[PDB]
Amino acid sequence: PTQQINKGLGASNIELGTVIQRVDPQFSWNTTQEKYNQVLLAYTQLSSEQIALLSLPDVFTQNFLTQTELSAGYLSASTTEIL
Amino acid sequence: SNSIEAKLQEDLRDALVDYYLGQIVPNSKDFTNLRSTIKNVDDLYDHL
Repeated sequence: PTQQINKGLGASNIELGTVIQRVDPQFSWNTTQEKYNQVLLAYTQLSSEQIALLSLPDVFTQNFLTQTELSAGYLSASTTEIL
Repeated sequence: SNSIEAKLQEDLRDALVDYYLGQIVPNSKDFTNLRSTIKNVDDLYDHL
C-alpha cells in the first residue's frame, strides 16, 4: 500500500505532503499545527506499522539481575570515563 | 513506466519466501515432518 503510493508519487515527481498541503482549504503556512505535524509525518514516506515496532517499549531492561549474582557480587563497568 | 511498480512483485516474491520459511516451516501441517527446502527454488519443484 505504502510502497505503491510512494513510488507512484515518485513517478509524479511530487510528494504526498505536497498534495496534502495543496488540498488544505487555507494557506498551509497559515494552517494549524495539527496539519504541520501530520504532513511532516506524511513527508516521512514511512509505514506507521513499522513505527509501532519502533516505539513500543522495551522487552528487557538495561540489565537483568538475580539475587544469586547480586549476592555473588554484581559489577557495573567503570563508566564515568565517557564524555 | 510500469517498470516502476515492476519491483513490487519481486518484493512480493520475498514476502512469499518468508511466509514459507517463517510461517510454513513451523506452521506447515503439510510437510510438517519433512524439512530441507532451505532455498526458494526448492518448492518450485516440490509443489510449485
